[PDB]
Amino acid sequence: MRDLKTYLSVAPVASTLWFAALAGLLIEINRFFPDALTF
Amino acid sequence: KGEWLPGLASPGYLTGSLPGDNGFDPLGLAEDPENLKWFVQAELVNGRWAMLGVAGMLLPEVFTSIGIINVPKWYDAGKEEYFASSSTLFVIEFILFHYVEIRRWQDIKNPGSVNQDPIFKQYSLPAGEVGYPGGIFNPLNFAPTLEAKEKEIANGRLAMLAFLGFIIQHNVTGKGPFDNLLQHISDPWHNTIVQ
Amino acid sequence: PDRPLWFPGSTPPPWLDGSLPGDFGFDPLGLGSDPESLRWNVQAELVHSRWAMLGAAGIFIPEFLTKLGILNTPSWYTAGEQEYFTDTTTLFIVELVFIGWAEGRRWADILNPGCVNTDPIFPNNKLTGTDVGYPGGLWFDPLGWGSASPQKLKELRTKEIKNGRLAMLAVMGAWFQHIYTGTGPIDNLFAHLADPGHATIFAA
Amino acid sequence: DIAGLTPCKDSKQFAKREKQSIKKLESSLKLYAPDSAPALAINATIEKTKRRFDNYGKQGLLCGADGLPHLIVSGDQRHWGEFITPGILFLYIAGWIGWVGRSYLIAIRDDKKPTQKEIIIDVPLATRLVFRGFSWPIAAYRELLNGELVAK
Ligand code: CLA
Ligand SMILES: CC(/C=C/C=C(C)/C=C/[C@@]12O[C@]1(C)C[C@@H](O)CC2(C)C)=C\C=C\C=C(C)\C=C\C=C(C)\C=C\[C@@]12O[C@]1(C)C[C@@H](O)CC2(C)C
Ligand SMILES: CC(/C=C/C=C(C)/C=C/[C@@]12O[C@]1(C)C[C@@H](O)CC2(C)C)=C\C=C\C=C(C)\C=C\C=C(C)\C=C\[C@@]12O[C@]1(C)C[C@@H](O)CC2(C)C
Ligand SMILES: CC1=C[C@H](O)CC(C)(C)[C@H]1/C=C/C(C)=C/C=C/C(C)=C/C=C/C=C(C)/C=C/C=C(C)/C=C/C1=C(C)C[C@H](O)CC1(C)C
Ligand SMILES: CC1=C(/C=C/C(C)=C/C=C/C(C)=C\C=C\C=C(C)\C=C\C=C(C)\C=C\C2=C(C)CCCC2(C)C)C(C)(C)CCC1
Repeated sequence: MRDLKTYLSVAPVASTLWFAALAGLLIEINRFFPDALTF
Repeated sequence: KGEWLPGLASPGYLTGSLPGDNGFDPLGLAEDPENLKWFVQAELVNGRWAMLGVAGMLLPEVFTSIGIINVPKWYDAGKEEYFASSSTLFVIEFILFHYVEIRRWQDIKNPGSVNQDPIFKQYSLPAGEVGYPGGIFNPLNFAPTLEAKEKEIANGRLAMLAFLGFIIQHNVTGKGPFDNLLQHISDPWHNTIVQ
Repeated sequence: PDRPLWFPGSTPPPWLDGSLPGDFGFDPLGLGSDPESLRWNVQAELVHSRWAMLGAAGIFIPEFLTKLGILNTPSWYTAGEQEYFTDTTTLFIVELVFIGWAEGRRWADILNPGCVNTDPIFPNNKLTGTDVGYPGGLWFDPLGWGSASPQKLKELRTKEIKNGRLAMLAVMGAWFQHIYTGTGPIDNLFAHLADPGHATIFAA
Repeated sequence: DIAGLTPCKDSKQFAKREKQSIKKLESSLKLYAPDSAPALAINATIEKTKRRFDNYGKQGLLCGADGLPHLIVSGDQRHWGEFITPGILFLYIAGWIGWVGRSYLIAIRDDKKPTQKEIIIDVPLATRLVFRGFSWPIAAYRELLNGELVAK
């Protein structure tokens, strides 16, 4: 379990989770406030 | 000294020495001691101006509503006509603050270095703490006690929050702060962030 | 330490002694192997149990009386979508400030076990619990039934966690039945009591 | 107006473009039954198209002869939403990322085997530094003033 938590922290795994979370956030901002060119 | 969050470890640079220490710096803005020194003065001066402004914004509206005076709303008073042009007022406000604030500045950089009158060189502030000049700025000679400083800071933090409210409440309701309160007292469960 | 296990003949995990209430040796994924996590999961199980029981009795009993006539309470699944004295979104704000405060102090008690047993406005009032999760005092154990011998506290808390576990499967069943069938829970039970061998999860 | 442009709210080619665009989607719309899922979807695109064009007109965007919005980044105060304002937001976030990134390399630089926390993130440490970014302008300015930011 602690071995698993170490693996889940390895560069690639932490990157997909980080960027997945990022992509979801940016997608939903674009679903709620689409087509923003100003600001 | 106090705990803004019961049971939460205070930052270690918040040691119970400053009036208003309730352990509140969760974002660590003030860990560097020189930031802490500067933010103490910045909290005092923002809180003192908020207290003057919030009083100047709320209380005149209360006394018009009563009918003892009739003054413009705070967000309208700039429009009014005064004996001098508003650009004239600004230039003298700039020049007078420029002098007075550089002087406040010198005392932060170099405490005590600017306590004496530069013209009538026989007058002087007595030695004291930065942000608390005393002397002629305390003509009623109130003791600048820990309790007084803590009340000063509590009132300043509340006025700063209230000013934040006046600003957001006005750009949302178009009316004024005592108006928002009277309207809210009417039937509270329906006019409470329904705008 | 020699207790009945969720899997007779199997070997319980090393992190589960039997000193916890409701310890039957069940954690095949090691979600509680780390002691720091096992203490957090105990608190999480305790509050999930206590909310599920309030929720179960709050959907099973009121729906049980409206299926008759003693009550007229609408469907538990739709009670939220209907309108009340103020709008639902004002009730949610009042809920957060009120539940967040109660949750905040519970949170502080989990992370710092003794810090919030005293009333902040009237410091005379105090809670009496000794263990995290069982605050005691007049507001949560006015009868004193929470302070007993550790033998009775083991059973009483095992009754607590068992009733909470069953309630969790029940509430989750009520949510799932209402979506697969098309009515309330009391309807599902009678339908299955009308014909046990056919009125089940199968329709085809 | 600025640079010989005209407000998109007054621009004829801007209005033409919205019209040609809706007509394009309506040519597809007419293929499907009005309750159908494609009809709802094409209609959703159409409303979004209409929201977009009115939004650009109401925000003060200038348009060229092409009927397209053209951004004014010179500093002119009627157009801060086109560069200054989203740009301040970018620099605030970008500095947050970099300041947090440096905090982590500094936090682990004196560790035993430092490259170990570079290929296996010490997530607990990172959750503790992630909010140092909120105040990077003050923290970075402070490390400058007292010799901590740059090496000699
Ligand atoms: C802590 C992170 C960090 C920081 C503060 C900087 C800072 C800087 N870089 Mg560098 N860089 C980084 C990571 C970082 N870099 C990485 C990962 C790479 C490999 C792709 C590079 C490759 C790179 C090149 C090729 C150049 C710079 C240059 C520069 C300087 C100018 C700004 C620039 O061009 O950004 C450019 C940034 C990039 C090209 C990519 C970096 C962006 C990543 C996403 C940020 C780091 C994320 C990191 C994983 C955070 C984890 C923290 C977490 C554990 C808490 C400035 C000193 C330039 C320079 O020397 O000018 C003087 C230059 O020529 N950098
Ligand atoms: C200056 C003050 C307002 C003064 C306004 C006065 C002069 C108004 C004057 C006038 O009205 C009159 C009389 C007449 C009117 O006709 C015209 C005007 C001209 C309008 C507001 C400051 C307002 C000050 C604001 C509200 C400060 C709030 C910042 C707080 C919340 C920071 C919280 C935390 O920062 C900590 C402390 C540490 C971190 O770890 C965590 C976080 C959360 C970041
Ligand atoms: C069951 C679920 C938890 C199940 C998790 C279990 C299985 C996990 C098992 C394992 O992890 C272990 C142990 C060990 C691992 O090695 C293996 C696995 C297998 C991973 C919690 C549900 C928890 C469900 C609880 C919290 C829900 C409470 C809901 C209340 C508030 C509802 C109130 C209302 O219903 C009323 C009363 C009236 C209505 O009209 C209105 C509303 C508002 C709907
Ligand atoms: C130093 C000197 C020296 C000598 O020797 C002596 C002497 C003279 C004593 C001294 C002086 C001092 C003085 C100046 C003081 C002043 C103070 C004041 C200003 C305060 C205010 C203070 C201020 C305050 C707090 C403020 C508060 C505010 C409030 C909360 C508000 C609330 C509001 C809100 C938001 C909104 C709504 O809609 C309305 C209301 C509800 C209304
Ligand atoms: C205004 C304007 C403009 C202009 C601009 C300019 C011109 C600018 C310049 C600028 C400059 C000319 C700059 C310089 C700089 C220098 C240097 C020297 C820097 C450095 C930096 C640093 C050092 C950093 C650090 C950091 C931080 C802070 C955080 C993150 C991380 C790091 C570490 C990176 C325009 C027109 C566009 C538009 C409008 C407005």
